[PDB]
Amino acid sequence: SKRNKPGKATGKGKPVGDKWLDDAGKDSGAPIPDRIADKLRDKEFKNFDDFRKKFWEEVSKDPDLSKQFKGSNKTNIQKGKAPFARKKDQVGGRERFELHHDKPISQDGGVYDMNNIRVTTPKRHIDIHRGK
Amino acid sequence: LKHSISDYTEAEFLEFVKKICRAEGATEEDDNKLVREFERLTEHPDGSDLIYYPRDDREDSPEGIVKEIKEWRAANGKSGFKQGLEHHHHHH
Ligand SMILES: [Ca+2]
Ligand SMILES: [Zn+2]
Repeated sequence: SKRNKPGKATGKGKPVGDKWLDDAGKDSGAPIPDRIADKLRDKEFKNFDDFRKKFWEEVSKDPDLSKQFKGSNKTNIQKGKAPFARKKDQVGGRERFELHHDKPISQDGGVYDMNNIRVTTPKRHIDIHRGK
Repeated sequence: LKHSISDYTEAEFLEFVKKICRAEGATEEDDNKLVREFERLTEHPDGSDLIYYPRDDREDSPEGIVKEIKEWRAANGKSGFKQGLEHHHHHH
């Protein structure tokens, strides 16, 4: 429900190198890269799904992130679809990387706060929320 | 065809892999449904990784995916594709 209201992206991402989504299956997941956050900051989004689609589009425009995906995943992100996670990191019915709110939305974590958003594998998003 | 990968000719199975690779589903779930069916049909242990995380030493393309599946099924004594009409001769 709070994910269904519009908002504006704020905040700072983090430095990211050549193994960005290696982080996505551990701890709180991988950060929004700081140069991506720079490009989205203070833009208006109609809902979180809007932000999610525009986020993956922005990733597609960043050659140093784009190069971390093989061809079919590059096609997905250019179309604003999330990339597929590795088979070992998927859950039945949940095959793609997921955006997670480190401080959860239910705990008044900011929905479009880019310091708060993480990219996680489906297994790890579930395991974060059951305390693993 | 629909029950088994052996009900598809190789051309028809390639058109299916092409479709997944285009990622043009109107929603992600439409394409996810194709991927789950791909895993069911191929029976290949790597599943979706064949599509999205391919081995570096064959081609990253729908044709490369179809070749790696063909070879693995042959190697493992599984039934292969339906015979197509490619071998048929037209008179002149
Ligand atoms: Ca998501
Ligand atoms: Zn979460």
